[PDB]
Amino acid sequence: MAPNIRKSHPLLKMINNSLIDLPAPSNISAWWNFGSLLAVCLMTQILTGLLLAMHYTADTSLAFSSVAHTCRNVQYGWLIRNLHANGASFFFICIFLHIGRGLYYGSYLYKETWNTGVILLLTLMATAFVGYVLPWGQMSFWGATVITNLFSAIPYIGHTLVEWAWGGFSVDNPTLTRFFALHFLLPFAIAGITIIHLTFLHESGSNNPLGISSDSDKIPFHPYYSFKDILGLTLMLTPFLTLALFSPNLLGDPENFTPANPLVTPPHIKPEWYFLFAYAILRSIPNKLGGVLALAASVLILFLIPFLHKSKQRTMTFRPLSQTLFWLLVANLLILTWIGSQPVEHPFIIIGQMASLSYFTILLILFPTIGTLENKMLNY
Amino acid sequence: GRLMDRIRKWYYNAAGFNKYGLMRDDTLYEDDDVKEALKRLPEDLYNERMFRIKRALDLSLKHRILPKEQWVKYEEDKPYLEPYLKEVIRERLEREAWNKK
Amino acid sequence: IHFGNLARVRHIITYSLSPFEQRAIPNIFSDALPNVWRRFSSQVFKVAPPFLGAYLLYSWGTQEFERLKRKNPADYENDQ
Amino acid sequence: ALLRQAYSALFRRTSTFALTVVLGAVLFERAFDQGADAIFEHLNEGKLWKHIKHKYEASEE
Amino acid sequence: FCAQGEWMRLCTSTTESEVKRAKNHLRSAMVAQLDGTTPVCETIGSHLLNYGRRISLEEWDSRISAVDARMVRDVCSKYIYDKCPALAAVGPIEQLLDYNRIRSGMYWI
Ligand code: HEM
Ligand code: HEM
Ligand SMILES: CO/C=C(/C(=O)OC)c1ccccc1Oc1cc(Oc2ccccc2C#N)ncn1
Repeated sequence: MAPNIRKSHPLLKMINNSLIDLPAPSNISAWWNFGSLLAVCLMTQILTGLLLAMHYTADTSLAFSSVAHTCRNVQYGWLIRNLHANGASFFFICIFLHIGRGLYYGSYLYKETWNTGVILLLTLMATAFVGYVLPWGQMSFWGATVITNLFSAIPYIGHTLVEWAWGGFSVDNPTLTRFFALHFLLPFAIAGITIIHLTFLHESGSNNPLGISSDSDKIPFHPYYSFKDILGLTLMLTPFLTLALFSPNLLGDPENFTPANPLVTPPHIKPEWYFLFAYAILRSIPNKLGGVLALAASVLILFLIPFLHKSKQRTMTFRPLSQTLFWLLVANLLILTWIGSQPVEHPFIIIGQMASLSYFTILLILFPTIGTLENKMLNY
Repeated sequence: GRLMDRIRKWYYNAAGFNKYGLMRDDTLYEDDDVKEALKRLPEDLYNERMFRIKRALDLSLKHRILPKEQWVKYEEDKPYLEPYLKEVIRERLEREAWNKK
Repeated sequence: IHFGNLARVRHIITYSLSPFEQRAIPNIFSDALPNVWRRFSSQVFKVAPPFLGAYLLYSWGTQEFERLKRKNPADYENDQ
Repeated sequence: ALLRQAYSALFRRTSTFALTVVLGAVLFERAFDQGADAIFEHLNEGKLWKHIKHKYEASEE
Repeated sequence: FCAQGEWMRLCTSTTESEVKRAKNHLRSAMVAQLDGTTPVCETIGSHLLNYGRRISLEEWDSRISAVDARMVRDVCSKYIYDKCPALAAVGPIEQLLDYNRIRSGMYWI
């Protein structure tokens, strides 16, 4: 057929056109290392996930202890448990840096790659959410309870959708068993949609930090990026393991080392760090319905980014005003994250509403406005 | 007075693409109009643009910029594409308008 | 097939050396570090500000919260 | 010159390069473990069971 | 890809058949370089200037006949295998790319 079997074969050909002979911009930076880390992150969660699943029991009466049994009796069960739980954070850190990069470099102009990306994010959140319930600790149960009740606030079909989801009248055993099923399932959907993500991406190829056409200077993925990415893997993997081995519970809620108890509300029902920012926005709008929408919108807002691009240039590399607005936004998110971990009291309440309000202003109003303004300052 | 001019020249230096030796027009996102515009450029202008860009990407992968001497000066920045791009957009708007009537 | 259909390029020459003829991390002091500093300098006043501002807000809000937990003697000055 | 010898004997032929990695690993493991464990126990003198074990190990009742 | 492939074959898997034929082609070649007076004179001028003497076809043939598969492989390995080559490309060369990739075509048959 053809000279080398790396091009002719119906399968290698695929491996070649996406990991070896695939044309990559010669100037992509470290911010482009997060896609591969996300992929590796996913393979690792699925792997450690299956290993934990083989010892788990989805029943309110055995969940908590099945997880303890795993940590206490299974050979390296504790290690796997740690890696899986901490891997979830590594996953989100990587995803927020992946998203950031795209916002700062206008990657979102690759609409389908961007939209499939938002879907990956939503699926990843649902996965982590239902996974969090499995150990059936106090925050497991109360987080499930708080969040799922929000939806009984949807008009007319509210209580229905919720009671349907619960499989009863409250978060109970029939909820746990279906959440386990979902938690096992979604990651595979993530792997699938990821293939689509990269398929759309390959239609255009990668964007680069200067935002101008790199056809004049492309290099093969291998060895340049296979090496750059492997290096990027160990650089991140170090802080990861240092955390999972030297400070296993640094990010976890102590409340989860207590079996779920429907008759004892924890004093501070708050999520994992990666959900805090959204929890803050949730509580910013006093009114069950508005808060839920505000919550939903905090992430769905990402589907609008491609439509709010006004700049004549793709990236923010050469856009100083947009750059500061970008870091304001990032700082804005740290503040929301912080507010999300605090009780609902003064001064946190007002600060919360300010950061929630500026969050949407910056993405919906300022970014497109400053973009236009900058077009005028370039005499365009 | 010379306010708009003080601002522009300021943004121009604040932007910083001139440190890569790129002209303002070199930094345009290549949407549909820009692509057509580029096809109309005379060979020499086109090859120069290409080198400037290739050069920029190489500087970018190296994490360097040009020596202060080689930086494009605000007043010496040649708007080589703006003329074509305006005509392309003019033509497009005509058709859009006409196909409506 | 993505290599060979990318761009129409003319008159550009490039020179490159095998990796074995050169050093991996050359001129760390004469070129590398200077640039690292250059890069840091050029960005610090774009990134730092909003983060500093966030910090302040955080400090204020944390202290303002603990302060409201303390008692105001002016509520017991006539409780004889 | 070790580098040249190493190159000629080990790294030139892909077959020998693999053999060097395998044999290299087998030897690296043995050494690396003994060393790390050695360091860990020194940094933890008299705290590990290994250390106090003798007190109840055939020296009581 | 194919070219570098053939070089790798030289270092690792040359056949007595191949060399047997390569030798005959080479003999005919040396003989063909002495077809006329100018070419014979060119040879003399060079042989002296480079070897400091004349090497007769009778000698060349002697040397050429001593070459065998095993020998081709060793000599080639010694000059080609895992070496950093020098490359020059001119024209519409976008599809040829990366010194690194080429450098890797320099080892493992
Ligand atoms: C499980 C999650 C995801 C996986 C495995 C994944 C993987 C990848 C990979 C491997 C690439 C190529 C390498 C790179 O540029 O980093 C990529 C690119 C990209 N992804 Fe994702 N991604 C994920 C989520 C997302 C999300 C949430 C978004 C944004 C909402 C997104 C937006 C993009 C875009 C726009 C690109 C283009 C990058 C460029 O500008 O060149 N991805 N992703
Ligand atoms: C997208 C990948 C995944 C994410 C983000 C993820 C996330 C989580 C999270 C956040 C937890 C709770 C951690 C804790 O105990 O504090 C969890 C638990 C668990 N996950 Fe996953 N997981 C993923 C994939 C999988 C898969 C594919 C399986 C196996 C089919 C799996 C099985 C489990 C099991 C058994 C538990 C309960 C035991 C435990 O709490 O450690 N996970 N997961
Ligand atoms: C089952 O509760 C799981 C939690 C968790 O953090 O899992 C990782 C959790 C724990 C305590 C309190 C709330 C919890 O759940 C959540 C869930 C959540 O989900 C969203 C995130 C972004 C946008 C919309 C939603 C929703 N709904 N946003 C914030 N907290």
